[PDB]
Amino acid sequence: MKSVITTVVSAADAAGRFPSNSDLESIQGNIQRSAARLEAAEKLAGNHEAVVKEAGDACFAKYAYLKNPGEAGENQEKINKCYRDVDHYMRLVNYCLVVGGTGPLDEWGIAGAREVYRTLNLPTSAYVASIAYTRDRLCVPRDMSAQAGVEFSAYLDYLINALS
Amino acid sequence: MKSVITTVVSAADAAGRFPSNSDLESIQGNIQRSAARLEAAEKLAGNHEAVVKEAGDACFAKYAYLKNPGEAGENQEKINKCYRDVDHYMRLVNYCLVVGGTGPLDEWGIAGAREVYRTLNLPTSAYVASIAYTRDRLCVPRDMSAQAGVEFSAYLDYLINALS
Amino acid sequence: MLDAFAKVVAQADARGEFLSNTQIDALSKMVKEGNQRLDIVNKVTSNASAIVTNSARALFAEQPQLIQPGGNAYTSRRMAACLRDMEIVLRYVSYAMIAGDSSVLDDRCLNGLRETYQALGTPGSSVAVAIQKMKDASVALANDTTGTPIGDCSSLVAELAGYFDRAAVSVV
Amino acid sequence: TVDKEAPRPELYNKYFSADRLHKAPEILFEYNKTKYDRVGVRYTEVTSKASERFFPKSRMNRAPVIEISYREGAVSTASVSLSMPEISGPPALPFPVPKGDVTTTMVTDPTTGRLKLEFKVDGAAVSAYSDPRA
Amino acid sequence: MLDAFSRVVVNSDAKAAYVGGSDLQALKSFIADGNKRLDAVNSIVSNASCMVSDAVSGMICENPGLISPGGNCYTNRRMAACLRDGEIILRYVSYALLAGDASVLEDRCLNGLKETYIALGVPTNSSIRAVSIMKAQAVAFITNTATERKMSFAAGDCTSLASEVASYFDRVGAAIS
Amino acid sequence: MLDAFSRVVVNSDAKAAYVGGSDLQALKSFIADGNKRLDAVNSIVSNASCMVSDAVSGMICENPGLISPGGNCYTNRRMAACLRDGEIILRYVSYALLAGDASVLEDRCLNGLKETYIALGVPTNSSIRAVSIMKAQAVAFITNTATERKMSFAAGDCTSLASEVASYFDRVGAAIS
Amino acid sequence: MLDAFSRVVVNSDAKAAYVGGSDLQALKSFIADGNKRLDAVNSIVSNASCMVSDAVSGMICENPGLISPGGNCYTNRRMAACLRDGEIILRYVSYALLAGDASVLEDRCLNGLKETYIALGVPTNSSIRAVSIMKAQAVAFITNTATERKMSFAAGDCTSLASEVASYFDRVGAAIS
Amino acid sequence: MKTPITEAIATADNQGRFLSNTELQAVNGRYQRATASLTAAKALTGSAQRLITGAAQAVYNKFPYTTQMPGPAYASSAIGKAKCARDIGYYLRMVTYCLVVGGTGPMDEYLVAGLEEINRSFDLSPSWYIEALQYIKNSHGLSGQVANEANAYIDYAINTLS
Ligand SMILES: C=CC1=C(C)[C@@H](Cc2[nH]c(/C=C3N=C(/C=C4\NC(=O)[C@H](C)[C@H]4CC)C(C)=C\3CCC(=O)O)c(CCC(=O)O)c2C)NC1=O
Ligand SMILES: C=CC1=C(C)[C@@H](Cc2[nH]c(/C=C3N=C(/C=C4\NC(=O)[C@H](C)[C@H]4CC)C(C)=C\3CCC(=O)O)c(CCC(=O)O)c2C)NC1=O
Ligand SMILES: C=CC1=C(C)[C@@H](Cc2[nH]c(/C=C3N=C(/C=C4\NC(=O)[C@H](C)[C@H]4CC)C(C)=C\3CCC(=O)O)c(CCC(=O)O)c2C)NC1=O
Ligand SMILES: C=CC1=C(C)[C@@H](Cc2[nH]c(/C=C3N=C(/C=C4\NC(=O)[C@H](C)[C@H]4CC)C(C)=C\3CCC(=O)O)c(CCC(=O)O)c2C)NC1=O
Ligand SMILES: C=CC1=C(C)[C@@H](Cc2[nH]c(/C=C3N=C(/C=C4\NC(=O)[C@H](C)[C@H]4CC)C(C)=C\3CCC(=O)O)c(CCC(=O)O)c2C)NC1=O
Ligand SMILES: C=CC1=C(C)[C@@H](Cc2[nH]c(/C=C3N=C(/C=C4\NC(=O)[C@H](C)[C@H]4CC)C(C)=C\3CCC(=O)O)c(CCC(=O)O)c2C)NC1=O
Ligand SMILES: C=CC1=C(C)[C@@H](Cc2[nH]c(/C=C3N=C(/C=C4\NC(=O)[C@H](C)[C@H]4CC)C(C)=C\3CCC(=O)O)c(CCC(=O)O)c2C)NC1=O
Ligand SMILES: C=CC1=C(C)[C@@H](Cc2[nH]c(/C=C3N=C(/C=C4\NC(=O)[C@H](C)[C@H]4CC)C(C)=C\3CCC(=O)O)c(CCC(=O)O)c2C)NC1=O
Ligand SMILES: C=CC1=C(C)[C@@H](Cc2[nH]c(/C=C3N=C(/C=C4\NC(=O)[C@H](C)[C@H]4CC)C(C)=C\3CCC(=O)O)c(CCC(=O)O)c2C)NC1=O
Ligand SMILES: C=CC1=C(C)[C@@H](Cc2[nH]c(/C=C3N=C(/C=C4\NC(=O)[C@H](C)[C@H]4CC)C(C)=C\3CCC(=O)O)c(CCC(=O)O)c2C)NC1=O
Ligand SMILES: C=CC1=C(C)[C@@H](Cc2[nH]c(/C=C3N=C(/C=C4\NC(=O)[C@H](C)[C@H]4CC)C(C)=C\3CCC(=O)O)c(CCC(=O)O)c2C)NC1=O
Ligand SMILES: C=CC1=C(C)[C@@H](Cc2[nH]c(/C=C3N=C(/C=C4\NC(=O)[C@H](C)[C@H]4CC)C(C)=C\3CCC(=O)O)c(CCC(=O)O)c2C)NC1=O
Ligand SMILES: C=CC1=C(C)[C@@H](Cc2[nH]c(/C=C3N=C(/C=C4\NC(=O)[C@H](C)[C@H]4CC)C(C)=C\3CCC(=O)O)c(CCC(=O)O)c2C)NC1=O
Ligand SMILES: CCC1=C(C)/C(=C/C2=NC(=C\c3[nH]c(/C=C4\NC(=O)[C@H](C)[C@H]4CC)c(C)c3CCC(=O)O)/C(CCC(=O)O)=C2C)NC1=O
Repeated sequence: MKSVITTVVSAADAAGRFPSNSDLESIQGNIQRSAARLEAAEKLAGNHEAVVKEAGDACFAKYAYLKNPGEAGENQEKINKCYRDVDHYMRLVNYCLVVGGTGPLDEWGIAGAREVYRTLNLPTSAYVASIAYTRDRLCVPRDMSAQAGVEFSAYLDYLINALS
Repeated sequence: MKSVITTVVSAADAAGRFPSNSDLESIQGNIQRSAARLEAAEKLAGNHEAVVKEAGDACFAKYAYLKNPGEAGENQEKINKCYRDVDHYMRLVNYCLVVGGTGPLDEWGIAGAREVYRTLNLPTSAYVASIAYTRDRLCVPRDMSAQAGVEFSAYLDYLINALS
Repeated sequence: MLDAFAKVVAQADARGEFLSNTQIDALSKMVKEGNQRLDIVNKVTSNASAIVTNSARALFAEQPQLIQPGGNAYTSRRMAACLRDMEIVLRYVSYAMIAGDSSVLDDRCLNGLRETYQALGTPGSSVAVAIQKMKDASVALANDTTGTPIGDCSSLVAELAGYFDRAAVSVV
Repeated sequence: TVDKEAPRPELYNKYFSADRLHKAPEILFEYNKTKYDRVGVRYTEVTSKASERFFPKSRMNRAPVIEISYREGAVSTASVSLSMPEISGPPALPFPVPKGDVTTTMVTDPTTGRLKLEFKVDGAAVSAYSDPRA
Repeated sequence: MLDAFSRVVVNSDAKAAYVGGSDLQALKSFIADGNKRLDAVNSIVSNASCMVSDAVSGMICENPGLISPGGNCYTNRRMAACLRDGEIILRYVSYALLAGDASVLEDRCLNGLKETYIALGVPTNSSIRAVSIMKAQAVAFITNTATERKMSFAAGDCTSLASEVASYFDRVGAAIS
Repeated sequence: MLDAFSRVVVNSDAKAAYVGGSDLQALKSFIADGNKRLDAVNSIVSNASCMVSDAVSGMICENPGLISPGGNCYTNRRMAACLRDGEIILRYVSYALLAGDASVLEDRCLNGLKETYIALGVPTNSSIRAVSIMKAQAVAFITNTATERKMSFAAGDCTSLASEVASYFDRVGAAIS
Repeated sequence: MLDAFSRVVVNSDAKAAYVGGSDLQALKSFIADGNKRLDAVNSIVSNASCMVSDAVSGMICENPGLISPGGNCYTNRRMAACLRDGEIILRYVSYALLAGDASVLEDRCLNGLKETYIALGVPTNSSIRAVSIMKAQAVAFITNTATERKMSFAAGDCTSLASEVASYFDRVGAAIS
Repeated sequence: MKTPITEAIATADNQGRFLSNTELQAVNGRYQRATASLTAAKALTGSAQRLITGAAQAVYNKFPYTTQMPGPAYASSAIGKAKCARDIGYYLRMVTYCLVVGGTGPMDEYLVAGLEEINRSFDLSPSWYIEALQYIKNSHGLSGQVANEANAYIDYAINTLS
């Protein structure tokens, strides 16, 4: 992981420094955001039954080739276990939205994914359109507010720009 | 130089990563800090020609033995070195108030300091006997603002832990 | 050398195509300001020895360690070569004022200027503070309302600052 | 460029001179609510064309263009814009041209490009005459 | 500089000249309601091309024998001359709005205007009909009461300068009466 | 916020304007089938430059007398003026598609164009042939039934908007007949 | 590495002064415009996979002699490296704009990449055609005038900021030159 | 590439001089032939499509052998004509580029520099090439001083091959 609170005390530990004023300054800007940042995850949790009911099958709605004989989304032990794995990705950003950092993505999911999914007979392009439909569905005042939505978008695209 | 910006990108160069969403609320931590920070810096420049005297005579109001023969403050061209050397310490304070870190202190004034004070027979605690008089002289709404006095006194805590 | 008209020639010669019509009405905006370019270069080079010697004099006042013996600009050989380079930047900035781009200033004068100074040992932070005197002595010279009629030339004085700060960040 | 057609018998010269003919003060305005707002007048020759009963010189060739940015399912960043500039047409029609004669063209945004056409096929410097003699 | 406004005109020569920002307030203190009056010209000259086209076509579509073969708005050199003729009387009434008097409009435009039109055969009953549409436009643009284009202005009344231009258009119609 | 659109088209000058995300929802709600209509104007103006280049060259391909010496597609300024007359009507019919009416089409573009063309020597039946290709080219782009190009769209029909431009292109051909 | 806040300190150091109110006036206006720059660089790094897509697949269609057998991007390691060599140099200018100073770009990469590249054999004119293809790719994103993806910002004018990332990328290309 | 601005600069630099009132007047005349040269190369792109192969047919109807000769260096078959929508379009491109800068800049280094080596060792004799743009100089559709400024750099390109 790396949040804002550990990344100052890790470079203070590699030189053995005391917590300086710049270390005292780096914590303050989380408080200006986490009034609006910690209330985006609670809308993300109560709607979590219906967003992957909308976007998790949208990448099956663009792709009927995922259900062929010898595929990943073909039958009920692997269709419903697709919804096993995709609601972890809703859960992973719910753990990134509360820490203020990019921590639990590459703690748990982003870490070495190109040698996971090059074995499992999985394209990475199926993983694209599930969150690519999720991100452009954001209109501003209903799921978000103005200053809340400036960084929930930044957690939508951070997994997009990592694995691709 | 140690600042509030040098921790952000030298970690991100060691991470091999972009500036994420995590890296920029030290910069929101910067601008909430930097409004009432720099009011302390220009207020020091409107007084400092007396302040390095009025804290500078206090170490001669504490340790009168320096004016003896054979000592460091024995004559007038050596006493104006002692006001040269104390103005250059308080010239690095307002540099340290601009950058928001401690880097100008820890390269030009602290790094290599205590190896030359021994060899030139200068007392390592008469300097911190002087800027201790800089620390109690604050009455916080009058000289500073109500929050800016603590963020100025926190750099007086750094340099008396550098010589002691 | 290249001026602003020579930009979009070479910005379309490797592209291959002809000059498109949506670019050149911005370039025929530039000839409306062609008469407010040539007064302004005439404002700089008429006072071209009063911006140099008034800012070298205010450089050695604040920094007495350059004219002290053993300093960099001590002798009469190295004083004349300090006033030489203070006027050289005043030429190549005003060359970039009349042309419309930076690309004669940072190709004939700033391409290795700080690495000239690291080899010779001159303080490269201190040539920037002489240039920023000459920035303030010329931007405030090119806002007089004598000699020209009045009117808003606020767009063209930011270009004169923008090459004076380009020599302020070239030499450090 | 000399359409002497005003029949024009010389019976207008005692009331309107030749130098002071079809010349009127045109007033200019740099009115942008700014400190450099100038008013000016200038006194030039007045010309007109016969088309301007219905298409005057301010409304001459000004048609409302539409630019639409739209990715698929991206209505939160999709936008419409509207302007009417002095709109010029596309580049000109070519020669009649015979059994082909490498039909020309031009396309794209940055620059005009332009290729070479052999009626559909676009040869354009591949050097088909490649015959060394060993 | 009101004389140097006139010295664009009276030396019969094509130049360009302006008035700067410090030179504006000398004219604005001198000319009463100059913030209204510079708005009054700028309401006209921003639509000076459209003012002549509704004026000449309302003269055409009410008097349809003018575009006949034999009519005086045939033979497209003669049509373009009539569109030029409505422009010069629009700029001279706009400069009369700026200068505040019609005394530069009377000698430069209206003097000799009467018998120079029967010199060429202009139907002057159509010409009084042509300038009356421009009288209806200029009271719509200055009062911001045009039926299709409203413009942004400072809030207030402009009924004196509406009547002054409508006085100044009547000197054009009485010159060809 | 169509008043904000109509004030762009009434000011008779060059002025850029654009719509943010809130007012686009006011655009999509005020105009019916706005998900369909804004697709239909985008399918034309993405390929509007090839539509004017094909159709008047198809007018050359059926009427070859226009590029004769003495024809009206000779003297390449006049050839480009036919291309300039090609591009204005496509921007005007797309705004007539977008507003849902032809009331902006009649006054700004179709008023007096027949009298303009017979005074300029323009062969108006040749332009009827050029604009009938435009009625076929706009329908094949709205229905996405073009032979050489196929753009991605949402599923469904657009035959109301495919028939609406045939109402709009016949208004141009009735205006110049 | 230099900061712009550090830039006024060494300005005030060989001068041996304190910090006055005079040079302080640049930096206090830099604070309130800090959020506008903070609204810029988040969209530079989040569309970076597209900017390294069009870095190398765009430069190879305008010189395809490197995918030829014998070229300098022929094998699938040099195909892999050219995808990798461009995604570090826009990572460095994302660091460089937050400090504001180009010296962090100079000491880390722009001191000596030119001397490697003629011993690594790659051509520099191919590189600056691939440098400048990210230049206009960058300046669309800061202004929100990009075509296929339009992102969330506020409303204003960052053309002082949009020249600054164009003030970096020419010196990216001039370093290889 | 020698812009008339850039030799006011380069003949103020080899003497080591500030930009005096001598070279300030030469860039004023570049601002005086600005508008009368910028309508030329704008509208020459507006009528460019006729001028490429309408000038090519003014060579084959002058020279019938160029379609009839057996050789690689002619427009006889269908591959030589595709070079002939390219190799005389370069002459039409740089005459637009000279009217941007107001001087004879881009064709002095891109076109004319080292040209007899290209001509003699391909046998591409310029008796076609002079008549390739001789159709352009009289059928451009331009009048006034816009004609004479557009015809100013055409016959500089004539005399460099003649
Ligand atoms: C956790 C984050 C989160 C979101 C982003 C939304 C996404 C979302 N929107 C809707 C459902 C809806 N969403 C919108 C609003 C919008 N739809 C769009 O396509 C526009 C871009 C946007 C603003 C105009 C509307 C109008 C509906 C009802 C009609 C519909 O189904 O689209 C639904 C179905 C259930 C519901 O009503 O909530 C979902 C999951 N909901 C969430 O829980
Ligand atoms: C860049 C930042 C910077 C500094 C922090 C100072 C630090 C400093 N002080 C002194 C040097 C000195 N400093 C003192 C100062 C003191 N002795 C006393 O009796 C008091 C305790 C105290 C003053 C209150 C004296 C007396 C000398 C002279 C040493 C000598 O006589 O040999 C020197 C040696 C060179 C010299 O003599 O000037 C240096 C480097 N100078 C700098 O340039
Ligand atoms: C830049 C920072 C800065 C400061 C820290 C003070 C430091 C300082 N104090 C005084 C002068 C004074 N300063 C104080 C202030 C105080 N005395 C106390 O006992 C309290 C601790 C404190 C707040 C009540 C008082 C009461 C005087 C008058 C004389 C004295 O007692 O020193 C003076 C002389 C000129 C003046 O009055 O301004 C200076 C420079 N001033 C500054 O400009
Ligand atoms: C050979 C040398 C040479 C020059 C330097 C220029 C000088 C010059 N400037 C102006 C004319 C002018 N010049 C200015 C310029 C300025 N006003 C300011 O407040 C700024 C300080 C300054 C810009 C640097 C303005 C505002 C005008 C009047 C507006 C206008 O040009 O239309 C005129 C009158 C003709 C005209 O209006 O264009 C001339 C000859 N021309 C030359 O031939
Ligand atoms: C100094 C001020 C000044 C003017 C006011 C006009 C006045 C004016 N108008 C025309 C000339 C003309 N004026 C008109 C105008 C009209 N005829 C009509 O039927 C309509 C009523 C009306 C237009 C709406 C026409 C049609 C001609 C040309 C007549 C012809 O050439 O046969 C001439 C030509 C004779 C000559 O050139 O000497 C002059 C001086 N021109 C000026 O220089
Ligand atoms: C706002 C309203 C508006 C329009 C509808 C267009 C229409 C338009 N076209 C031309 C002008 C022209 N229009 C054409 C067009 C054509 N001739 C043909 O033989 C083809 C059939 C057709 C092209 C396909 C030509 C050739 C000219 C040139 C005549 C000239 O330049 O004098 C003119 C100028 C006529 C004049 O000066 O009076 C106008 C107003 N432009 C506008 O501003
Ligand atoms: C076919 C027959 C035919 C007509 C009967 C006239 C139509 C016409 N329009 C106006 C009247 C007007 N005409 C305009 C002019 C314009 N309005 C704008 O929004 C544009 C900016 C500008 C060019 C169109 C204005 C501002 C008025 C006054 C407002 C009004 O009453 O309509 C008048 C004078 C008022 C009156 O009715 O007495 C007439 C007669 N034009 C014709 O062609
Ligand atoms: C440089 C060019 C230049 C101009 C174009 C004018 C423009 C102008 N007019 C007014 C100000 C005004 N303008 C008008 C005019 C009008 N209001 C109406 O309701 C009518 C539509 C219209 C009549 C024509 C009025 C009534 C005022 C307020 C009174 C006044 O200041 O004159 C103001 C001051 C506005 C303010 O700050 O509140 C300005 C800048 N002045 C200039 O210096
Ligand atoms: C901001 C700009 C903007 C646009 C460009 C449109 C674009 C647009 N149209 C539709 C949605 C649609 N779009 C079309 C249109 C078409 N389908 C076809 O097969 C025809 C080729 C074409 C007509 C020309 C239809 C028929 C629908 C579904 C019904 C509807 O929503 O109107 C959708 C939603 C797609 C979905 O449900 O996933 C979008 C984004 N709307 C906008 O807000
Ligand atoms: C030499 C003589 C010559 C012609 C007679 C015409 C040939 C021509 N093409 C189209 C018809 C068309 N032309 C286009 C235009 C285009 N298609 C695209 O994919 C591009 C985007 C764009 C420029 C090429 C379209 C979309 C159609 C309708 C679909 C089709 O028939 O192709 C039509 C109208 C349909 C009809 O009534 O037949 C005609 C007459 N072009 C010529 O050159
Ligand atoms: C040679 C083969 C070839 C390609 C590989 C593509 C690639 C490509 N894209 C652009 C041009 C561009 N490319 C982008 C990049 C993107 N747009 C977005 O919004 C996405 C988030 C992002 C990833 C795709 C942008 C923003 C522009 C500028 C155009 C614009 O959108 O305004 C350019 C022009 C830049 C230049 O050369 O100067 C090229 C060559 N086009 C081609 O002709
Ligand atoms: C600061 C950023 C930064 C870099 C750029 C690289 C610098 C760099 N690039 C390459 C190496 C390379 N870089 C490229 C890329 C390119 N060559 C071209 O012809 C194109 C112009 C361009 C793509 C846009 C290629 C093709 C190689 C060759 C790999 C090889 O030789 O095996 C190597 C050799 C790697 C090795 O030997 O292991 C190094 C050190 N490192 C860094 O830290
Ligand atoms: C948590 C992550 C995080 C961010 C994403 C930024 C978010 C951010 N952006 C702006 C605010 C802004 N950002 C822009 C920038 C732009 N507008 C444009 O028209 C251009 C497209 C673009 C770049 C030129 C402008 C013009 C403002 C308003 C001015 C301002 O108050 O800063 C503001 C200040 C006002 C507000 O509270 O909204 C903030 C906090 N800061 C953060 O802490
Ligand atoms: C073509 C344009 C051009 C540039 C860009 C240039 C840079 C340049 N500056 C030089 C020297 C110098 N430059 C300086 C100037 C300074 N040092 C300081 O400490 C001051 C801060 C500053 C003066 C204000 C000095 C003192 C020398 C050394 C002269 C010598 O050693 O002889 C030298 C060594 C040769 C010499 O002039 O003696 C070069 C090449 N020379 C050029 O001809």
